[PDB]
Amino acid sequence: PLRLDIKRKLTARSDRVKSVDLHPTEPWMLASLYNGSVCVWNHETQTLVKTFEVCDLPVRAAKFVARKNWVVTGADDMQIRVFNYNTLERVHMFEAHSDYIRCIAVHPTQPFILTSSDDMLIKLWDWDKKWSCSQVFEGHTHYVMQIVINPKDNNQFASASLDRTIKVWQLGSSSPNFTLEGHEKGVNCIDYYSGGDKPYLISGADDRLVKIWDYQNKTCVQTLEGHAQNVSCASFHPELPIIITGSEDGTVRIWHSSTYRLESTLNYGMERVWCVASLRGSNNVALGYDEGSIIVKLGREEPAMSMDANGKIIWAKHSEVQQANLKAMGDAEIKDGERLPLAVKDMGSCEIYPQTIQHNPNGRFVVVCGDGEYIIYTAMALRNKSFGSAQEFAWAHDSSEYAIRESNSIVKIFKNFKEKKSFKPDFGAESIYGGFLLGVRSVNGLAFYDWDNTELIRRIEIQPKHIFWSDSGELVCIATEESFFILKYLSEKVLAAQETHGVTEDGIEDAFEVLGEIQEIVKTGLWVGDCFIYTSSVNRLNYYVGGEIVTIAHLDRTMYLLGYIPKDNRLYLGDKELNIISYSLL
Repeated sequence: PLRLDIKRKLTARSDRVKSVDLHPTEPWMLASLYNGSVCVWNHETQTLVKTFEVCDLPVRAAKFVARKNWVVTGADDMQIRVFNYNTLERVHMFEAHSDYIRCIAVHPTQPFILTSSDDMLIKLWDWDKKWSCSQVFEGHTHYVMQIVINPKDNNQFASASLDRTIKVWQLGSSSPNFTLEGHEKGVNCIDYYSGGDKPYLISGADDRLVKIWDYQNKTCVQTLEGHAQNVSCASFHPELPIIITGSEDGTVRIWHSSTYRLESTLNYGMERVWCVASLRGSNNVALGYDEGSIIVKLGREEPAMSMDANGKIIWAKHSEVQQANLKAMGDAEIKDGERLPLAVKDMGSCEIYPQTIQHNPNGRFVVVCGDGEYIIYTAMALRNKSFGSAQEFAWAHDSSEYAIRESNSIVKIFKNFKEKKSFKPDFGAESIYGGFLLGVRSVNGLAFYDWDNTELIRRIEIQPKHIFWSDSGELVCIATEESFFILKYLSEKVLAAQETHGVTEDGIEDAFEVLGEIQEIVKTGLWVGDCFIYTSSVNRLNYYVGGEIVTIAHLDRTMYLLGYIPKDNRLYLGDKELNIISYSLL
Protein backbone atom coordinates (compact mmCIF):
# COMPACT_ATOMS: atom_id res chain seq x y z
CA PRO A 1 0.00 0.00 0.00
CA LEU A 2 1.93 3.06 -1.34
CA ARG A 3 -0.76 5.70 -0.47
CA LEU A 4 0.57 8.55 -2.65
CA ASP A 5 -0.45 12.11 -1.92
CA ILE A 6 -0.34 14.10 -5.18
CA LYS A 7 -0.19 17.92 -4.94
CA ARG A 8 0.08 20.57 -7.69
CA LYS A 9 3.35 22.55 -7.71
CA LEU A 10 2.99 24.52 -11.03
CA THR A 11 0.17 25.05 -13.55
CA ALA A 12 1.43 26.75 -16.74
CA ARG A 13 -1.48 27.28 -19.23
CA SER A 14 -0.21 27.61 -22.86
CA ASP A 15 -0.55 26.04 -26.36
CA ARG A 16 -0.07 22.25 -26.87
CA VAL A 17 2.91 20.94 -24.91
CA LYS A 18 4.76 18.16 -26.87
CA SER A 19 7.70 17.51 -24.55
CA VAL A 20 8.76 18.39 -20.94
CA ASP A 21 12.12 18.00 -19.14
CA LEU A 22 13.34 18.66 -15.60
CA HIS A 23 16.79 20.20 -14.80
CA PRO A 24 19.00 18.06 -12.44
CA THR A 25 20.43 20.94 -10.33
CA GLU A 26 18.32 24.08 -10.98
CA PRO A 27 14.58 24.04 -10.06
CA TRP A 28 13.69 24.22 -13.79
CA MET A 29 11.04 22.68 -16.08
CA LEU A 30 11.51 22.92 -19.88
CA ALA A 31 8.45 22.60 -22.16
CA SER A 32 8.47 22.50 -26.00
CA LEU A 33 5.40 23.87 -27.74
CA TYR A 34 3.40 23.24 -30.90
CA ASN A 35 3.90 26.99 -31.74
CA GLY A 36 7.71 26.56 -32.14
CA SER A 37 8.75 27.96 -28.78
CA VAL A 38 10.61 26.30 -25.84
CA CYS A 39 9.92 27.75 -22.34
CA VAL A 40 11.84 27.36 -19.05
CA TRP A 41 9.88 27.69 -15.77
CA ASN A 42 11.23 27.84 -12.18
CA HIS A 43 8.86 25.40 -10.41
CA GLU A 44 9.50 27.02 -6.95
CA THR A 45 9.01 30.70 -7.74
CA GLN A 46 6.51 29.70 -10.57
CA THR A 47 8.27 32.25 -12.85
CA LEU A 48 8.82 31.87 -16.65
CA VAL A 49 12.64 32.39 -16.57
CA LYS A 50 13.59 31.70 -20.26
CA THR A 51 11.97 31.58 -23.72
CA PHE A 52 13.71 30.38 -26.85
CA GLU A 53 12.20 31.08 -30.21
CA VAL A 54 13.19 27.91 -32.08
CA CYS A 55 11.12 28.13 -35.32
CA ASP A 56 7.52 28.55 -36.54
CA LEU A 57 6.73 24.85 -36.68
CA PRO A 58 6.07 22.40 -33.76
CA VAL A 59 9.05 21.47 -31.54
CA ARG A 60 8.30 17.87 -30.52
CA ALA A 61 11.60 17.39 -28.71
CA ALA A 62 13.58 19.47 -26.23
CA LYS A 63 16.21 18.31 -23.66
CA PHE A 64 18.68 19.85 -21.19
CA VAL A 65 22.38 18.88 -21.47
CA ALA A 66 23.21 20.16 -17.94
CA ARG A 67 26.96 19.34 -18.16
CA LYS A 68 27.11 21.65 -21.23
CA ASN A 69 24.60 24.39 -20.05
CA TRP A 70 22.46 23.60 -23.12
CA VAL A 71 18.91 23.08 -24.38
CA VAL A 72 18.85 20.77 -27.47
CA THR A 73 15.72 21.06 -29.72
CA GLY A 74 14.31 19.10 -32.67
CA ALA A 75 11.54 20.55 -34.84
CA ASP A 76 9.07 19.68 -37.65
CA ASP A 77 11.36 21.63 -40.07
CA MET A 78 13.90 18.73 -39.58
CA GLN A 79 16.55 20.87 -37.76
CA ILE A 80 18.30 20.28 -34.42
CA ARG A 81 19.07 23.65 -32.67
CA VAL A 82 21.37 23.90 -29.63
CA PHE A 83 20.93 26.83 -27.22
CA ASN A 84 23.15 27.99 -24.35
CA TYR A 85 20.53 28.57 -21.64
CA ASN A 86 22.75 31.15 -19.85
CA THR A 87 23.39 33.58 -22.77
CA LEU A 88 20.22 32.44 -24.73
CA GLU A 89 22.38 32.27 -27.90
CA ARG A 90 21.86 29.55 -30.50
CA VAL A 91 25.23 27.71 -30.26
CA HIS A 92 24.60 25.36 -33.24
CA MET A 93 22.08 24.33 -35.91
CA PHE A 94 22.07 21.39 -38.40
CA GLU A 95 19.57 19.46 -40.63
CA ALA A 96 19.16 16.08 -38.98
CA HIS A 97 16.30 14.28 -40.81
CA SER A 98 14.19 14.12 -43.96
CA ASP A 99 10.86 14.27 -42.00
CA TYR A 100 9.58 15.49 -38.52
CA ILE A 101 11.94 14.97 -35.55
CA ARG A 102 9.93 13.11 -32.88
CA CYS A 103 12.40 12.58 -30.00
CA ILE A 104 15.89 13.37 -28.55
CA ALA A 105 17.85 11.23 -25.99
CA VAL A 106 21.02 12.68 -24.41
CA HIS A 107 23.86 10.25 -23.57
CA PRO A 108 24.60 10.44 -19.79
CA THR A 109 28.42 9.90 -20.00
CA GLN A 110 29.51 10.41 -23.64
CA PRO A 111 29.26 13.49 -25.99
CA PHE A 112 26.22 12.10 -27.88
CA ILE A 113 22.55 12.71 -28.64
CA LEU A 114 20.20 10.25 -30.39
CA THR A 115 17.36 11.65 -32.59
CA SER A 116 14.34 9.79 -34.02
CA SER A 117 12.03 10.83 -36.86
CA ASP A 118 9.07 10.37 -39.21
CA ASP A 119 11.78 9.47 -41.85
CA MET A 120 11.87 6.05 -39.94
CA LEU A 121 15.49 6.57 -38.84
CA ILE A 122 17.34 6.98 -35.50
CA LYS A 123 20.62 8.93 -35.77
CA LEU A 124 23.59 9.40 -33.37
CA TRP A 125 25.45 12.76 -33.25
CA ASP A 126 28.82 13.60 -31.64
CA TRP A 127 28.98 17.16 -30.24
CA ASP A 128 32.83 16.79 -29.62
CA LYS A 129 33.21 16.02 -33.37
CA LYS A 130 31.24 19.11 -34.67
CA TRP A 131 27.77 17.35 -34.43
CA SER A 132 28.79 14.86 -37.19
CA CYS A 133 26.64 11.76 -37.70
CA SER A 134 28.38 8.86 -35.93
CA GLN A 135 25.65 6.21 -36.76
CA VAL A 136 22.30 5.79 -38.61
CA PHE A 137 19.99 3.07 -37.18
CA GLU A 138 17.77 1.44 -39.82
CA GLY A 139 15.02 -1.16 -39.50
CA HIS A 140 11.77 0.59 -38.56
CA THR A 141 9.12 0.77 -41.34
CA HIS A 142 7.07 3.69 -39.85
CA TYR A 143 7.59 6.84 -37.71
CA VAL A 144 10.08 6.44 -34.83
CA MET A 145 8.00 8.02 -32.05
CA GLN A 146 10.33 7.77 -29.03
CA ILE A 147 13.90 6.61 -28.05
CA VAL A 148 15.42 5.96 -24.65
CA ILE A 149 19.01 5.00 -23.52
CA ASN A 150 19.44 1.98 -21.17
CA PRO A 151 20.40 3.55 -17.75
CA LYS A 152 22.24 0.29 -16.74
CA ASP A 153 24.07 -0.09 -20.14
CA ASN A 154 24.57 3.33 -21.81
CA ASN A 155 25.74 1.57 -25.05
CA GLN A 156 22.17 0.21 -25.52
CA PHE A 157 18.92 2.01 -26.45
CA ALA A 158 15.26 1.23 -27.29
CA SER A 159 12.88 2.75 -29.85
CA ALA A 160 9.08 2.78 -30.28
CA SER A 161 7.55 2.94 -33.78
CA LEU A 162 4.17 3.33 -35.44
CA ASP A 163 5.11 0.04 -37.28
CA ARG A 164 3.80 -1.66 -34.05
CA THR A 165 7.33 -2.70 -32.94
CA ILE A 166 9.98 -1.84 -30.32
CA LYS A 167 13.60 -2.32 -31.38
CA VAL A 168 16.59 -2.65 -29.01
CA TRP A 169 19.92 -1.37 -30.33
CA GLN A 170 23.68 -1.16 -29.59
CA LEU A 171 25.64 2.07 -30.66
CA GLY A 172 28.25 0.30 -32.93
CA SER A 173 25.64 -1.53 -35.09
CA SER A 174 23.23 0.11 -37.62
CA SER A 175 20.91 -2.98 -37.34
CA PRO A 176 18.66 -3.86 -34.34
CA ASN A 177 19.90 -6.33 -31.68
CA PHE A 178 16.28 -7.72 -31.67
CA THR A 179 12.64 -6.58 -32.27
CA LEU A 180 9.76 -6.84 -29.74
CA GLU A 181 6.30 -7.51 -31.21
CA GLY A 182 2.99 -7.69 -29.37
CA HIS A 183 1.29 -4.34 -29.86
CA GLU A 184 -1.84 -4.50 -32.11
CA LYS A 185 -1.44 -0.79 -33.13
CA GLY A 186 1.43 1.79 -33.41
CA VAL A 187 3.87 2.34 -30.44
CA ASN A 188 4.20 5.90 -29.08
CA CYS A 189 6.39 5.62 -26.00
CA ILE A 190 9.20 3.60 -24.52
CA ASP A 191 11.04 3.64 -21.16
CA TYR A 192 13.47 1.51 -19.05
CA TYR A 193 13.15 0.46 -15.43
CA SER A 194 16.20 1.96 -13.52
CA GLY A 195 16.70 -0.88 -10.96
CA GLY A 196 19.14 -3.77 -11.41
CA ASP A 197 16.70 -6.36 -10.06
CA LYS A 198 14.50 -6.45 -13.27
CA PRO A 199 15.53 -6.16 -17.00
CA TYR A 200 12.29 -4.31 -17.86
CA LEU A 201 10.99 -2.01 -20.59
CA ILE A 202 7.60 -0.21 -20.61
CA SER A 203 5.70 0.84 -23.77
CA GLY A 204 2.34 2.36 -24.64
CA ALA A 205 0.50 2.20 -27.93
CA ASP A 206 -2.50 3.27 -30.08
CA ASP A 207 -4.05 -0.08 -28.90
CA ARG A 208 -4.75 1.68 -25.48
CA LEU A 209 -2.38 -0.81 -23.85
CA VAL A 210 0.68 -0.43 -21.65
CA LYS A 211 3.06 -3.41 -22.02
CA ILE A 212 5.97 -4.50 -19.76
CA TRP A 213 8.86 -6.31 -21.50
CA ASP A 214 11.78 -8.42 -20.28
CA TYR A 215 14.59 -7.44 -22.72
CA GLN A 216 16.85 -10.35 -21.61
CA ASN A 217 14.18 -13.06 -22.29
CA LYS A 218 12.73 -10.88 -25.16
CA THR A 219 9.14 -11.32 -23.83
CA CYS A 220 5.99 -9.45 -22.80
CA VAL A 221 5.64 -10.05 -19.04
CA GLN A 222 2.54 -7.84 -18.35
CA THR A 223 -0.25 -5.94 -20.19
CA LEU A 224 -2.10 -3.08 -18.39
CA GLU A 225 -5.57 -2.21 -19.70
CA GLY A 226 -7.47 0.82 -18.41
CA HIS A 227 -6.87 3.79 -20.74
CA ALA A 228 -9.83 4.79 -22.99
CA GLN A 229 -7.58 5.97 -25.90
CA ASN A 230 -3.99 6.01 -27.19
CA VAL A 231 -1.27 5.79 -24.58
CA SER A 232 1.03 8.73 -25.45
CA CYS A 233 3.43 8.39 -22.50
CA ALA A 234 4.63 5.77 -20.02
CA SER A 235 7.50 5.67 -17.55
CA PHE A 236 8.92 3.98 -14.47
CA HIS A 237 9.61 6.53 -11.76
CA PRO A 238 13.37 6.52 -10.82
CA GLU A 239 12.90 6.75 -6.99
CA LEU A 240 9.27 5.76 -6.32
CA PRO A 241 7.98 2.19 -6.90
CA ILE A 242 5.48 3.42 -9.52
CA ILE A 243 4.55 3.45 -13.21
CA ILE A 244 3.12 6.68 -14.68
CA THR A 245 1.07 6.45 -17.87
CA GLY A 246 -0.66 9.27 -19.79
CA SER A 247 -3.29 9.06 -22.49
CA GLU A 248 -5.20 11.00 -25.17
CA ASP A 249 -8.22 10.16 -22.85
CA GLY A 250 -6.88 13.09 -20.77
CA THR A 251 -5.93 10.96 -17.77
CA VAL A 252 -2.63 10.20 -15.98
CA ARG A 253 -2.60 6.86 -14.14
CA ILE A 254 -0.27 5.76 -11.36
CA TRP A 255 0.32 2.02 -10.90
CA HIS A 256 2.47 0.13 -8.35
CA SER A 257 5.57 -1.10 -10.27
CA SER A 258 5.73 -4.58 -8.59
CA THR A 259 2.02 -5.42 -8.15
CA TYR A 260 0.65 -3.31 -11.12
CA ARG A 261 -2.21 -2.19 -8.83
CA LEU A 262 -3.91 1.08 -9.92
CA GLU A 263 -2.95 3.62 -7.23
CA SER A 264 -4.38 6.89 -8.71
CA THR A 265 -6.19 8.41 -11.70
CA LEU A 266 -5.60 12.11 -12.35
CA ASN A 267 -7.71 14.28 -14.58
CA TYR A 268 -6.57 17.91 -14.44
CA GLY A 269 -8.92 19.14 -17.24
CA MET A 270 -6.15 20.13 -19.66
CA GLU A 271 -7.38 17.85 -22.46
CA ARG A 272 -4.99 15.24 -24.06
CA VAL A 273 -1.83 14.15 -22.25
CA TRP A 274 1.31 14.08 -24.47
CA CYS A 275 4.36 13.82 -22.21
CA VAL A 276 5.80 13.06 -18.80
CA ALA A 277 9.18 13.72 -17.07
CA SER A 278 10.56 12.62 -13.75
CA LEU A 279 13.92 13.32 -12.08
CA ARG A 280 16.30 11.12 -10.01
CA GLY A 281 16.44 12.31 -6.36
CA SER A 282 13.24 14.40 -6.78
CA ASN A 283 9.50 13.68 -6.18
CA ASN A 284 8.46 16.22 -8.91
CA VAL A 285 6.72 14.96 -12.07
CA ALA A 286 6.22 17.24 -15.13
CA LEU A 287 3.17 16.65 -17.40
CA GLY A 288 2.40 18.10 -20.83
CA TYR A 289 -1.08 18.57 -22.28
CA ASP A 290 -3.07 20.27 -25.07
CA GLU A 291 -3.80 23.17 -22.65
CA GLY A 292 -0.34 23.49 -21.04
CA SER A 293 1.93 21.90 -18.48
CA ILE A 294 1.78 21.03 -14.80
CA ILE A 295 4.24 19.90 -12.10
CA VAL A 296 3.01 17.60 -9.34
CA LYS A 297 4.77 16.43 -6.12
CA LEU A 298 4.35 12.77 -5.26
CA GLY A 299 4.32 12.87 -1.46
CA ARG A 300 2.94 10.52 1.14
CA GLU A 301 -0.53 10.39 2.76
CA GLU A 302 1.16 8.51 5.73
CA PRO A 303 4.54 9.80 6.97
CA ALA A 304 7.64 7.73 7.45
CA MET A 305 8.73 8.80 10.99
CA SER A 306 9.67 7.34 14.34
CA MET A 307 10.35 9.05 17.71
CA ASP A 308 12.53 7.49 20.46
CA ALA A 309 12.04 7.48 24.32
CA ASN A 310 13.80 10.92 24.65
CA GLY A 311 11.65 12.55 21.92
CA LYS A 312 14.29 12.62 19.15
CA ILE A 313 12.45 12.16 15.78
CA ILE A 314 13.76 10.48 12.62
CA TRP A 315 11.68 10.99 9.46
CA ALA A 316 11.99 11.09 5.66
CA LYS A 317 11.38 14.10 3.36
CA HIS A 318 11.10 12.02 0.12
CA SER A 319 14.44 10.04 0.16
CA GLU A 320 16.30 12.41 2.56
CA VAL A 321 16.45 11.03 6.16
CA GLN A 322 16.28 13.89 8.70
CA GLN A 323 16.54 14.44 12.46
CA ALA A 324 14.06 16.67 14.37
CA ASN A 325 14.25 17.87 18.00
CA LEU A 326 11.58 19.88 19.78
CA LYS A 327 12.78 23.37 20.75
CA ALA A 328 12.49 23.90 24.56
CA MET A 329 8.92 25.05 25.58
CA GLY A 330 7.49 25.75 29.04
CA ASP A 331 4.19 24.46 30.50
CA ALA A 332 2.80 28.02 30.08
CA GLU A 333 3.66 27.84 26.30
CA ILE A 334 2.50 24.37 25.23
CA LYS A 335 -1.20 24.34 24.26
CA ASP A 336 -2.71 20.87 23.55
CA GLY A 337 -3.23 20.23 19.80
CA GLU A 338 -0.95 23.09 18.69
CA ARG A 339 1.98 22.54 16.26
CA LEU A 340 5.32 22.71 18.03
CA PRO A 341 8.62 24.39 16.95
CA LEU A 342 11.35 21.87 15.83
CA ALA A 343 15.10 21.98 14.95
CA VAL A 344 15.52 19.95 11.64
CA LYS A 345 18.95 18.61 10.42
CA ASP A 346 19.73 16.44 7.33
CA MET A 347 21.31 13.03 8.10
CA GLY A 348 21.67 11.70 4.52
CA SER A 349 19.85 10.33 1.45
CA CYS A 350 18.61 6.73 1.85
CA GLU A 351 19.60 4.06 -0.71
CA ILE A 352 15.95 2.84 -0.93
CA TYR A 353 12.61 4.74 -0.99
CA PRO A 354 11.60 4.87 2.73
CA GLN A 355 8.06 3.53 3.34
CA THR A 356 8.55 2.86 7.11
CA ILE A 357 11.06 4.11 9.70
CA GLN A 358 11.15 2.41 13.12
CA HIS A 359 13.56 2.76 16.07
CA ASN A 360 14.25 -0.44 18.04
CA PRO A 361 12.84 -0.41 21.72
CA ASN A 362 15.88 1.47 23.28
CA GLY A 363 16.22 3.96 20.34
CA ARG A 364 19.91 3.10 19.63
CA PHE A 365 19.00 1.75 16.16
CA VAL A 366 16.63 2.63 13.35
CA VAL A 367 15.32 0.43 10.50
CA VAL A 368 14.21 1.85 7.09
CA CYS A 369 11.82 -0.37 5.00
CA GLY A 370 11.06 0.19 1.30
CA ASP A 371 9.69 -1.99 -1.61
CA GLY A 372 11.07 -5.44 -0.57
CA GLU A 373 14.29 -4.05 1.05
CA TYR A 374 15.49 -2.88 4.57
CA ILE A 375 18.53 -1.01 6.07
CA ILE A 376 19.40 -0.65 9.80
CA TYR A 377 21.46 2.33 10.99
CA THR A 378 22.84 3.56 14.37
CA ALA A 379 20.20 6.21 15.26
CA MET A 380 22.89 8.63 16.64
CA ALA A 381 24.64 9.62 13.32
CA LEU A 382 22.68 7.29 10.88
CA ARG A 383 25.78 5.12 10.29
CA ASN A 384 24.96 1.84 8.39
CA LYS A 385 24.75 -1.29 10.63
CA SER A 386 23.11 -4.01 8.43
CA PHE A 387 20.84 -4.25 5.33
CA GLY A 388 18.88 -6.95 3.41
CA SER A 389 15.65 -7.97 1.64
CA ALA A 390 12.22 -8.57 3.23
CA GLN A 391 8.44 -8.27 2.67
CA GLU A 392 8.13 -7.18 6.37
CA PHE A 393 10.39 -6.43 9.38
CA ALA A 394 9.64 -6.75 13.11
CA TRP A 395 11.85 -5.69 16.08
CA ALA A 396 11.84 -7.80 19.31
CA HIS A 397 11.20 -6.18 22.79
CA ASP A 398 14.85 -7.17 23.71
CA SER A 399 16.63 -4.33 21.70
CA SER A 400 19.17 -5.50 18.98
CA GLU A 401 16.92 -8.50 17.93
CA TYR A 402 14.62 -8.76 14.84
CA ALA A 403 12.59 -10.98 12.45
CA ILE A 404 12.07 -10.72 8.64
CA ARG A 405 9.26 -12.22 6.44
CA GLU A 406 9.82 -13.71 2.92
CA SER A 407 6.62 -13.73 0.70
CA ASN A 408 3.81 -15.52 2.63
CA SER A 409 5.84 -18.45 4.01
CA ILE A 410 9.37 -17.94 5.48
CA VAL A 411 10.23 -16.21 8.84
CA LYS A 412 13.96 -15.58 9.78
CA ILE A 413 15.28 -14.38 13.28
CA PHE A 414 18.47 -12.29 14.00
CA LYS A 415 20.61 -11.57 17.13
CA ASN A 416 23.34 -8.84 17.23
CA PHE A 417 22.82 -8.26 13.44
CA LYS A 418 23.51 -11.97 12.62
CA GLU A 419 20.93 -14.69 11.63
CA LYS A 420 20.20 -17.09 14.54
CA LYS A 421 17.31 -19.22 13.04
CA SER A 422 14.64 -19.67 10.27
CA PHE A 423 11.23 -21.50 10.09
CA LYS A 424 7.95 -21.85 8.13
CA PRO A 425 4.58 -21.08 9.93
CA ASP A 426 1.98 -23.86 9.34
CA PHE A 427 -0.73 -21.76 7.57
CA GLY A 428 1.46 -19.12 5.91
CA ALA A 429 2.84 -15.70 6.89
CA GLU A 430 0.58 -12.95 5.49
CA SER A 431 2.01 -10.50 8.11
CA ILE A 432 4.51 -10.55 11.04
CA TYR A 433 4.31 -8.61 14.37
CA GLY A 434 7.12 -7.64 16.75
CA GLY A 435 7.23 -7.08 20.49
CA PHE A 436 7.27 -9.39 23.52
CA LEU A 437 6.41 -12.45 21.32
CA LEU A 438 6.78 -12.91 17.52
CA GLY A 439 3.34 -12.73 15.87
CA VAL A 440 2.35 -14.42 12.58
CA ARG A 441 -0.95 -13.69 10.70
CA SER A 442 -2.02 -16.44 8.25
CA VAL A 443 -5.30 -17.41 6.51
CA ASN A 444 -5.89 -19.46 9.75
CA GLY A 445 -5.71 -16.45 12.07
CA LEU A 446 -2.93 -15.37 14.44
CA ALA A 447 -0.10 -17.33 16.05
CA PHE A 448 2.49 -16.31 18.70
CA TYR A 449 5.94 -17.94 18.78
CA ASP A 450 8.92 -17.41 21.15
CA TRP A 451 11.95 -15.28 19.99
CA ASP A 452 14.49 -17.78 21.47
CA ASN A 453 13.44 -21.07 19.69
CA THR A 454 10.48 -20.29 17.28
CA GLU A 455 8.29 -22.63 19.44
CA LEU A 456 4.50 -22.06 19.23
CA ILE A 457 2.88 -20.49 22.29
CA ARG A 458 -0.72 -19.80 21.12
CA ARG A 459 -2.98 -19.76 18.03
CA ILE A 460 -5.93 -17.25 18.20
CA GLU A 461 -8.68 -17.22 15.48
CA ILE A 462 -8.34 -13.51 14.60
CA GLN A 463 -7.29 -11.33 11.62
CA PRO A 464 -5.15 -8.48 13.09
CA LYS A 465 -4.23 -5.18 11.45
CA HIS A 466 -2.14 -4.23 14.54
CA ILE A 467 -0.60 -5.81 17.68
CA PHE A 468 0.74 -3.69 20.57
CA TRP A 469 2.45 -5.09 23.67
CA SER A 470 2.70 -3.25 26.97
CA ASP A 471 6.31 -2.49 28.14
CA SER A 472 6.14 -5.41 30.73
CA GLY A 473 4.68 -7.95 28.26
CA GLU A 474 1.78 -8.59 30.69
CA LEU A 475 -0.70 -6.95 28.22
CA VAL A 476 -1.39 -7.07 24.47
CA CYS A 477 -3.86 -5.29 22.19
CA ILE A 478 -5.05 -7.16 19.08
CA ALA A 479 -6.71 -4.66 16.76
CA THR A 480 -8.82 -5.76 13.75
CA GLU A 481 -10.56 -3.88 10.92
CA GLU A 482 -13.77 -3.97 13.15
CA SER A 483 -12.81 -4.14 16.87
CA PHE A 484 -9.91 -4.37 19.31
CA PHE A 485 -9.19 -6.85 22.14
CA ILE A 486 -7.11 -6.30 25.31
CA LEU A 487 -5.55 -9.53 26.59
CA LYS A 488 -3.44 -10.41 29.61
CA TYR A 489 -0.49 -12.66 28.64
CA LEU A 490 0.22 -15.17 31.47
CA SER A 491 3.96 -16.13 31.02
CA GLU A 492 3.90 -18.41 34.19
CA LYS A 493 1.22 -20.66 32.56
CA VAL A 494 3.51 -20.92 29.43
CA LEU A 495 6.69 -21.72 31.48
CA ALA A 496 4.76 -24.50 33.36
CA ALA A 497 3.34 -26.12 30.14
CA GLN A 498 6.84 -25.73 28.57
CA GLU A 499 7.96 -28.35 31.17
CA THR A 500 4.85 -30.28 32.53
CA HIS A 501 3.14 -30.47 29.03
CA GLY A 502 -2.72 -28.20 28.37
CA VAL A 503 -0.88 -28.29 24.96
CA THR A 504 -3.17 -28.71 21.86
CA GLU A 505 -2.55 -27.94 18.11
CA ASP A 506 -3.29 -24.28 19.12
CA GLY A 507 -0.55 -24.04 21.81
CA ILE A 508 -0.80 -23.51 25.61
CA GLU A 509 -4.40 -23.63 27.06
CA ASP A 510 -4.69 -20.79 29.68
CA ALA A 511 -1.76 -18.75 28.09
CA PHE A 512 -3.89 -15.60 27.34
CA GLU A 513 -6.95 -14.13 29.10
CA VAL A 514 -9.42 -11.83 27.29
CA LEU A 515 -9.88 -8.73 29.55
CA GLY A 516 -12.10 -6.82 27.09
CA GLU A 517 -13.28 -6.14 23.50
CA ILE A 518 -13.95 -2.57 22.18
CA GLN A 519 -16.10 -1.83 19.09
CA GLU A 520 -13.56 0.69 17.67
CA ILE A 521 -11.02 0.71 14.83
CA VAL A 522 -7.39 1.36 15.98
CA LYS A 523 -5.20 3.31 13.52
CA THR A 524 -2.03 3.99 15.61
CA GLY A 525 -1.34 3.04 19.21
CA LEU A 526 1.03 2.73 22.20
CA TRP A 527 1.01 1.61 25.78
CA VAL A 528 1.84 3.83 28.76
CA GLY A 529 1.90 1.41 31.70
CA ASP A 530 -1.49 -0.39 31.79
CA CYS A 531 -3.19 2.25 29.52
CA PHE A 532 -3.48 1.58 25.78
CA ILE A 533 -3.58 4.93 23.87
CA TYR A 534 -4.81 4.97 20.26
CA THR A 535 -6.12 7.03 17.37
CA SER A 536 -9.51 5.68 16.06
CA SER A 537 -10.99 5.64 12.48
CA VAL A 538 -13.41 8.45 13.58
CA ASN A 539 -10.28 10.63 14.36
CA ARG A 540 -10.67 10.34 18.16
CA LEU A 541 -7.56 10.18 20.45
CA ASN A 542 -8.62 7.74 23.20
CA TYR A 543 -7.25 5.39 25.81
CA TYR A 544 -8.37 2.13 27.33
CA VAL A 545 -7.97 1.70 31.13
CA GLY A 546 -9.45 -1.27 33.06
CA GLY A 547 -12.31 -1.78 30.59
CA GLU A 548 -13.14 1.95 30.25
CA ILE A 549 -12.59 4.22 27.22
CA VAL A 550 -11.48 7.77 28.05
CA THR A 551 -11.45 10.44 25.29
CA ILE A 552 -8.46 12.85 25.15
CA ALA A 553 -9.37 14.72 21.93
CA HIS A 554 -11.25 14.64 18.56
CA LEU A 555 -8.57 15.56 15.98
CA ASP A 556 -8.89 18.07 13.04
CA ARG A 557 -7.05 15.66 10.64
CA THR A 558 -5.49 12.20 10.34
CA MET A 559 -2.77 12.07 13.05
CA TYR A 560 -0.22 9.44 13.99
CA LEU A 561 0.90 8.61 17.55
CA LEU A 562 4.69 9.06 17.81
CA GLY A 563 5.45 8.55 21.48
CA TYR A 564 4.94 9.57 25.11
CA ILE A 565 7.68 11.35 27.12
CA PRO A 566 6.97 10.75 30.85
CA LYS A 567 9.18 13.73 32.01
CA ASP A 568 6.97 16.08 29.90
CA ASN A 569 3.74 14.06 30.78
CA ARG A 570 3.09 14.49 27.09
CA LEU A 571 1.81 12.44 24.16
CA TYR A 572 3.16 13.28 20.66
CA LEU A 573 1.57 12.99 17.23
CA GLY A 574 2.46 13.87 13.69
CA ASP A 575 0.59 14.57 10.42
CA LYS A 576 1.46 13.94 6.74
CA GLU A 577 3.21 17.39 6.62
CA LEU A 578 5.58 16.22 9.48
CA ASN A 579 4.13 18.87 11.86
CA ILE A 580 4.31 17.70 15.50
CA ILE A 581 1.36 18.20 17.93
CA SER A 582 1.03 17.20 21.63
CA TYR A 583 -1.48 16.50 24.46
CA SER A 584 -0.78 16.36 28.19
CA LEU A 585 -1.47 13.05 29.96
CA LEU A 586 -1.09 12.79 33.76
